[PDB]
Amino acid sequence: SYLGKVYSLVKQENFDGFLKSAGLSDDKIQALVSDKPTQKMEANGDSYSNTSTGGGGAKTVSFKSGVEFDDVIGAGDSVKSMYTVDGNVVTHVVKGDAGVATFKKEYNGDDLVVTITSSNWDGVARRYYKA
Ligand SMILES: CCCCCCCCCCCCCCCC(=O)O
Repeated sequence: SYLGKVYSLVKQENFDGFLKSAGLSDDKIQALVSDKPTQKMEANGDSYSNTSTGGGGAKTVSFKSGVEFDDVIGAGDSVKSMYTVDGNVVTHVVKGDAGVATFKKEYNGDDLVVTITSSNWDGVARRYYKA
Protein backbone atom coordinates (compact mmCIF):
# COMPACT_ATOMS: atom_id res chain seq x y z
CA SER A 1 0.00 0.00 0.00
CA TYR A 2 2.94 2.31 0.63
CA LEU A 3 4.37 2.03 -2.86
CA GLY A 4 4.01 5.33 -4.80
CA LYS A 5 2.87 7.42 -1.80
CA VAL A 6 4.87 10.45 -0.69
CA TYR A 7 5.63 10.41 3.06
CA SER A 8 6.56 13.69 4.75
CA LEU A 9 8.28 14.08 8.10
CA VAL A 10 5.94 15.02 10.91
CA LYS A 11 8.08 14.60 14.05
CA GLN A 12 11.31 13.04 15.30
CA GLU A 13 12.90 12.12 18.66
CA ASN A 14 16.55 11.76 19.72
CA PHE A 15 17.70 12.53 16.20
CA ASP A 16 20.27 15.03 17.35
CA GLY A 17 21.71 12.39 19.67
CA PHE A 18 22.03 9.96 16.90
CA LEU A 19 23.80 12.49 14.62
CA LYS A 20 26.28 13.32 17.38
CA SER A 21 27.17 9.68 17.66
CA ALA A 22 27.94 9.81 13.99
CA GLY A 23 30.65 12.45 14.47
CA LEU A 24 29.11 14.90 12.01
CA SER A 25 30.10 18.56 12.09
CA ASP A 26 27.83 21.02 13.96
CA ASP A 27 26.69 22.69 10.76
CA LYS A 28 25.67 19.38 9.21
CA ILE A 29 23.91 18.46 12.36
CA GLN A 30 21.96 21.73 12.34
CA ALA A 31 20.98 21.35 8.72
CA LEU A 32 19.83 17.77 9.17
CA VAL A 33 17.77 18.46 12.23
CA SER A 34 16.05 21.36 10.58
CA ASP A 35 15.17 19.40 7.40
CA LYS A 36 11.58 18.54 6.44
CA PRO A 37 12.30 15.61 4.08
CA THR A 38 9.86 13.56 2.02
CA GLN A 39 10.33 10.10 0.61
CA LYS A 40 8.58 7.92 -2.01
CA MET A 41 9.36 4.29 -2.85
CA GLU A 42 8.48 2.45 -6.14
CA ALA A 43 8.83 -1.18 -7.28
CA ASN A 44 10.30 -1.89 -10.68
CA GLY A 45 10.20 -5.62 -10.81
CA ASP A 46 13.79 -6.52 -10.25
CA SER A 47 14.68 -3.30 -8.35
CA TYR A 48 13.16 -0.60 -6.19
CA SER A 49 13.55 3.20 -6.46
CA ASN A 50 13.56 5.73 -3.63
CA THR A 51 12.95 9.39 -4.33
CA SER A 52 13.88 11.82 -1.52
CA THR A 53 13.68 15.66 -1.19
CA GLY A 54 15.10 17.99 1.48
CA GLY A 55 18.59 18.66 2.83
CA GLY A 56 21.06 17.31 0.33
CA GLY A 57 18.51 18.07 -2.39
CA ALA A 58 16.23 15.93 -4.56
CA LYS A 59 17.35 12.46 -5.80
CA THR A 60 16.07 9.14 -7.10
CA VAL A 61 18.24 6.05 -6.40
CA SER A 62 17.58 2.41 -7.43
CA PHE A 63 18.60 -0.72 -5.63
CA LYS A 64 18.08 -4.46 -5.24
CA SER A 65 17.19 -6.05 -1.91
CA GLY A 66 20.24 -7.71 -0.32
CA VAL A 67 22.89 -6.01 -2.43
CA GLU A 68 25.36 -3.60 -0.97
CA PHE A 69 26.36 -0.51 -2.93
CA ASP A 70 28.46 2.65 -2.61
CA ASP A 71 26.19 5.55 -1.70
CA VAL A 72 25.86 9.13 -0.43
CA ILE A 73 23.20 10.00 2.15
CA GLY A 74 22.28 12.77 4.52
CA ALA A 75 24.25 15.86 3.87
CA GLY A 76 26.89 14.29 1.69
CA ASP A 77 28.07 11.35 3.84
CA SER A 78 29.82 8.53 1.97
CA VAL A 79 28.68 5.10 2.99
CA LYS A 80 28.13 1.52 1.87
CA SER A 81 24.29 0.99 1.97
CA MET A 82 22.30 -2.24 1.95
CA TYR A 83 18.54 -2.35 1.95
CA THR A 84 16.44 -5.46 2.76
CA VAL A 85 12.78 -5.20 1.52
CA ASP A 86 10.48 -7.63 3.41
CA GLY A 87 6.90 -6.85 3.01
CA ASN A 88 6.00 -3.67 4.91
CA VAL A 89 9.43 -3.49 6.61
CA VAL A 90 12.40 -1.97 4.75
CA THR A 91 15.73 -2.11 6.68
CA HIS A 92 18.60 0.02 5.57
CA VAL A 93 21.97 -0.90 7.02
CA VAL A 94 24.68 1.66 6.45
CA LYS A 95 28.42 1.34 7.03
CA GLY A 96 30.52 4.49 7.18
CA ASP A 97 33.86 5.59 8.58
CA ALA A 98 32.16 6.41 11.86
CA GLY A 99 30.58 2.98 12.31
CA VAL A 100 27.33 1.15 11.44
CA ALA A 101 23.78 2.35 11.70
CA THR A 102 20.41 0.66 11.12
CA PHE A 103 17.33 2.48 9.92
CA LYS A 104 14.23 0.21 10.34
CA LYS A 105 11.38 1.58 8.19
CA GLU A 106 7.95 0.25 9.04
CA TYR A 107 4.99 1.19 6.86
CA ASN A 108 1.39 0.94 8.09
CA GLY A 109 -1.11 2.71 5.99
CA ASP A 110 -0.42 6.36 5.83
CA ASP A 111 2.14 6.15 8.60
CA LEU A 112 5.87 5.39 8.28
CA VAL A 113 7.95 4.93 11.49
CA VAL A 114 11.72 4.84 11.23
CA THR A 115 13.66 3.49 14.20
CA ILE A 116 17.35 4.27 14.14
CA THR A 117 20.13 2.60 16.10
CA SER A 118 23.94 3.25 15.92
CA SER A 119 27.02 1.32 16.87
CA ASN A 120 28.34 4.33 18.80
CA TRP A 121 25.47 5.08 21.14
CA ASP A 122 22.85 3.23 23.06
CA GLY A 123 19.92 5.51 22.47
CA VAL A 124 17.11 4.92 19.96
CA ALA A 125 16.07 7.72 17.54
CA ARG A 126 12.68 7.88 15.80
CA ARG A 127 11.40 9.66 12.72
CA TYR A 128 7.64 9.74 12.10
CA TYR A 129 6.32 10.43 8.60
CA LYS A 130 2.84 10.70 7.21
CA ALA A 131 1.39 10.32 3.67
C1 LIG B 1 27.13 5.41 12.73
C2 LIG B 1 26.65 5.95 11.36
C3 LIG B 1 27.58 5.60 10.19
C4 LIG B 1 26.97 6.15 8.91
C5 LIG B 1 26.84 7.71 8.92
C6 LIG B 1 25.37 8.17 8.83
C7 LIG B 1 25.21 9.70 8.76
C8 LIG B 1 23.80 10.11 9.20
C9 LIG B 1 23.01 10.95 8.20
C10 LIG B 1 21.88 10.03 7.74
C11 LIG B 1 20.49 10.66 7.73
C12 LIG B 1 19.56 9.73 6.93
C13 LIG B 1 18.08 9.99 7.24
C14 LIG B 1 17.42 8.85 8.08
C15 LIG B 1 16.55 7.93 7.19
C16 LIG B 1 15.03 8.19 7.21
O1 LIG B 1 14.65 9.18 7.86
O2 LIG B 1 14.25 7.47 6.57
